[PDB]
Amino acid sequence: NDCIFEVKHEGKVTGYACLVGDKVMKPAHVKGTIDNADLAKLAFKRSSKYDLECAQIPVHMKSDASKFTHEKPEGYYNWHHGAVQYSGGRFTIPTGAGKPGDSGRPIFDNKGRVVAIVLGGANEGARTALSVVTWNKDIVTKITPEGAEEW
Amino acid sequence: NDCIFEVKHEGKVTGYACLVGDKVMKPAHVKGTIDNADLAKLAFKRSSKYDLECAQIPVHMKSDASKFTHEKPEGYYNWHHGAVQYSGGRFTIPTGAGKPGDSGRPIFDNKGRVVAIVLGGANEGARTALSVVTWNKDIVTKITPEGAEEW
Repeated sequence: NDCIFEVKHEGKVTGYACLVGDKVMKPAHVKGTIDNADLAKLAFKRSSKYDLECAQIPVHMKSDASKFTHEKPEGYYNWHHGAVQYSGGRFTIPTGAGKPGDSGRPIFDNKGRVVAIVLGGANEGARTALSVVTWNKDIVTKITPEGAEEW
Repeated sequence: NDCIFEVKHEGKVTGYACLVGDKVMKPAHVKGTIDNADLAKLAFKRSSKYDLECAQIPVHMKSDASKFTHEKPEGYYNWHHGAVQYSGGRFTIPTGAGKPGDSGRPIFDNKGRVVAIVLGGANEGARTALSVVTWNKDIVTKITPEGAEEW
């Protein structure tokens, strides 16, 4: 299950930066720098519309990069705090299961490949939706419910 | 499944060459010439776009050649050092199976036909990435990751 690699920033619960396929990626809104000197010296690219910051993974360590897919059938997917629901396109936690600091967590399917990265969410109890990024095979896209806040 | 035919260069650990379909194929970066004199006297074409060399198989020995396919689904594959895999659009092995001197080996599918040829790689323990040649529909191509070296 926990067959996973990621790293945090500046010695706080500053969210995570994640090795997906062939590149390191991170929320653009989370502060500081990576708590791994091997990745910290990389030259990151960024977008303030996807809220995404990214760099190529160095050749000597690509075994640590997680599998990825665009494929998102409806059902349930898994992250740091266990299962999360996906139906009507709203990645949803059944009440309160996350809070600020819960940034950058990948969402993995039932075959252990990444579909999305978490950024934040919007409270409506059992209907609590997530702000995320996910790739439509060629291109990254940002999902965001109305009334969200960042994590 | 040992239903394979090959030849080596200058009678030493100098890489390898294959009988595929109706043509010999060989790497361009390997030193010396083919061990078998009935192959070695033939006229060879070459390309630095693919690090590759080729010739027509003599009709008396064409019956000894291996079969091929363009197919590359995700999964596991056969070659002389074992443990070879295709995933994320990449061929891979664990490190111990591949090194300098082992270039020119064919990779076979689960039905015993060649899909690709090993030229070299970029090392890591669990998943070393490979430089290879392979056919797409009915045209040859080269695949090569970041930071690889020929063997």
